[PDB]
Amino acid sequence: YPIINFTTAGATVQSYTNFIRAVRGRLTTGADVRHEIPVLPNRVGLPINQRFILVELSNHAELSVTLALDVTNAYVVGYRAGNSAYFFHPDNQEDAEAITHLFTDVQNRYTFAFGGNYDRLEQLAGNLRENIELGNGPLEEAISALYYYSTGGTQLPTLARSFIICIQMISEAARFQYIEGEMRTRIRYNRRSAPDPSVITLENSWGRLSTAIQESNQGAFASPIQLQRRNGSKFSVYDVSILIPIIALMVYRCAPPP
Repeated sequence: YPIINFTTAGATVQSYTNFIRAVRGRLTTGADVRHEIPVLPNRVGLPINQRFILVELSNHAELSVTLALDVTNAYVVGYRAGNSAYFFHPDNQEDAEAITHLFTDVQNRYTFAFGGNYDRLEQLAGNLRENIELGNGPLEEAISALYYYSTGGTQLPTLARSFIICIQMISEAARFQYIEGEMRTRIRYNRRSAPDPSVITLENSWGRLSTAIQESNQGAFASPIQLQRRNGSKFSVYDVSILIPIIALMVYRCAPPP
């Protein structure tokens, strides 16, 4: 599978931007774009040899871990660190079979008894996304935590928090230019901070926004979607137009209308 590399060592806004652009390029094919927004490959009929992409992360501590992402939804399905690989609990038989095609050369394969969804990860981490700092520092530390898990150097709560960090800085950033922007700001000023309401609400609404845009009538939503500003105030989205500068990738829901 295609591999994209990124290192927190000496990371800059430009290196991070190039990385995210590369991830998006491997996630989508360019065959599906609606209202100027690219759509991820339809899972139905997708050959297994095109199902995943690998993101190899390295840090200043000279440690590396490789995340495996599902191209149909940008979900992080597992990772490899040295001679060991860990996968989140598959949601169905199709997915369980699919992951057997990842990291086939690793000596030790493990499948977590829990899923990789935020609700579960936050529960294990003992903290909600709104209380977990993001930035280059948190990412560098998350890479180390993931790397030392197999040897008992990392506790479950810390492992869960580390996944939460990686998922947002890689997958959510790939999904939303807005979130990518927020991560760029953190890198530019070397600051770590938890995601504000605008970030959390976008992450939580990705599925709904994808469906709303795809089922829209010429771009107009049948029912408005509520999002939050940075200060937590609510505002409604009635059209795809206002989201073009915000969302970079959508999960496939249905075929586009004629």
